[PDB]
Amino acid sequence: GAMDPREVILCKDQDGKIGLRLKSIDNGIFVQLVQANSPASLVGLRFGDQVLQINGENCAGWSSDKAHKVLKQAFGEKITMTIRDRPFERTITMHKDSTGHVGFIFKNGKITSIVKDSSAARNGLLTEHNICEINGQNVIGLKDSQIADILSTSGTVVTITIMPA
Amino acid sequence: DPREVILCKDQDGKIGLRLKSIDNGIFVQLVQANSPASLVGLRFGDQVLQINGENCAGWSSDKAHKVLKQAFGEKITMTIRDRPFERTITMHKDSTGHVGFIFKNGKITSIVKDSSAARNGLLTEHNICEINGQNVIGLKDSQIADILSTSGTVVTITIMPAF
Amino acid sequence: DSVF
Repeated sequence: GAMDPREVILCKDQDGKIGLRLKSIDNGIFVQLVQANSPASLVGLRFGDQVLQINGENCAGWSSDKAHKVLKQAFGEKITMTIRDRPFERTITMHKDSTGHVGFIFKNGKITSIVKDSSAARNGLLTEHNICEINGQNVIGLKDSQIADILSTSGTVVTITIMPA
Repeated sequence: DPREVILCKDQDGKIGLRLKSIDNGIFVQLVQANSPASLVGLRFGDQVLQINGENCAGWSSDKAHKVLKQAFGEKITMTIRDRPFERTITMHKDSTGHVGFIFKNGKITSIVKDSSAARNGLLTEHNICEINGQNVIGLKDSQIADILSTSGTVVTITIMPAF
Repeated sequence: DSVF
């Protein structure tokens, strides 16, 4: 079902890459960066997805450097991974007011304050949360001023996907 | 989508709820047994978006407590986002009895190599909220330990990040 | 605790 893992089979590209960076968090391994137009992007991987197994081996307790090593060294033609889609994701839909604002401040891609009596306040937007997607667009790796441009140019309905940092 | 609940204070003016400020929202932190709060199905980790139509955004735990105490009348309305940080994971004890983690103060602190906890992606620095349908929030570690030890092979645990 |  929805909460259960999915299986992907990847192949390293002509540069020997799958376009994936992983990190150890809380004794699991999580996707930290997915390259555009990569083997990893092409099986739907994204920031915050949890990697349970690579080539049948449990990722539990691996360090970030160990995960890097395993990917670098992995036989390129068939890399299997067992993926738990981003645990703890929340999608919040807000609406711009007469001023163009939904009602939050952010810094280094993480929400830091919620404006009183705003759409963000009404819809329970939370701080210390990474902004993952705005209106479907991946913003991981973008500068704050780039994130600001996406928000400023958005139509009235602003949909944000967030995850606790 | 959030849901509306209407709680009716008890005799003593209480609803059997403790709230906590986390990430500039308000969350249910302890729900008393057989209470006005348990009656309406509130659980540890539920997010409270509004109390009597007032936004909870940015409220301190103290402010929230005071609002509940000051609420006019006998009924309190809350707008609730059900447990937004819930992850439920089913593990299976191995042939000699463990699922493969250590915990303390109701929080998972390590995962054993080659265990069912490892296979199923259990995370550390997460609170243990339910085990096999049993609420364990507020229980002593020894009580949690006993539930785990006496469990059948299948051990399904609901966890949430320890904020 | 111990392992569970």
